[PDB]
Amino acid sequence: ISLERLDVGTNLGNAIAKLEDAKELLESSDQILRS
Amino acid sequence: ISLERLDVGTNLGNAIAKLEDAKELLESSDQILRS
Amino acid sequence: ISLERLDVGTNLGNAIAKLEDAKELLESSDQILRS
Amino acid sequence: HQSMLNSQAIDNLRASLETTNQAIEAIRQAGQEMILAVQGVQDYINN
Amino acid sequence: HQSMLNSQAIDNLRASLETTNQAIEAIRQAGQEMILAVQGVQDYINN
Amino acid sequence: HQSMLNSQAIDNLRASLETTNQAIEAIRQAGQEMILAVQGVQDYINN
Ligand SMILES: [Ca+2]
Ligand SMILES: [Ca+2]
Ligand SMILES: [Ca+2]
Repeated sequence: ISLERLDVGTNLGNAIAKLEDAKELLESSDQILRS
Repeated sequence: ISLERLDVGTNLGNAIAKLEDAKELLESSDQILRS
Repeated sequence: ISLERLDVGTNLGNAIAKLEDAKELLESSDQILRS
Repeated sequence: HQSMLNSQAIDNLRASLETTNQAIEAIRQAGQEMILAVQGVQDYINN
Repeated sequence: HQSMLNSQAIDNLRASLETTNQAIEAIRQAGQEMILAVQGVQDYINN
Repeated sequence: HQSMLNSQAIDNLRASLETTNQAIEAIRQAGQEMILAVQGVQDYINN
């Protein structure tokens, strides 16, 4: 029997992905600045 | 009778408003960049 | 006897410190822009 | 000519960056409000 | 010469700032998702 | 003259943008810490 569980893992996982997308874009910006 | 309820809607609503303010400022920055 | 307590104060305190670090860096950027 | 165009383009970038910095500040303040909401959830649970 | 180098450097800054603005937008969207997660914790507690 | 002033102003913008990018990174890391706090609230509730 499945018990009721709190799972906000979808929204937290979407936040984690967006913060990784931001990291890659910041690295690209900083690449451009150094050059 | 009012029952005790968790309500962090004030702080969450303030965060939602600030993220909308940020969106409008980013749109203004991107307007300026395109021009 | 210590009772079990929710304490996410470490992560929240780390977030608070990082948002203060961001404020100081934004102030430095805005200093540079005004000059 | 090119130095005038470049001055104008520098003014453009400066205006954009000033605006970008205000956007960042708004997100920073949103973050402070999210920290307060999570603190409020913790306090409700410990009570 | 210096006006050409300055044009090139302006192009560099513009590309960087455009990229920076996309990074900011990603963080802004992460913030919206964090607000939804905290709303989900509140709803689970009130049920 | 104007090309020298424009070089100087470009240096100014570059320094500001580099600084702005560090501010953004700090907010991005604050966001990672907020995600960990919300995960900690969820784990406490599921236990
Ligand atoms: Ca990705
Ligand atoms: Ca508004
Ligand atoms: Ca510090």
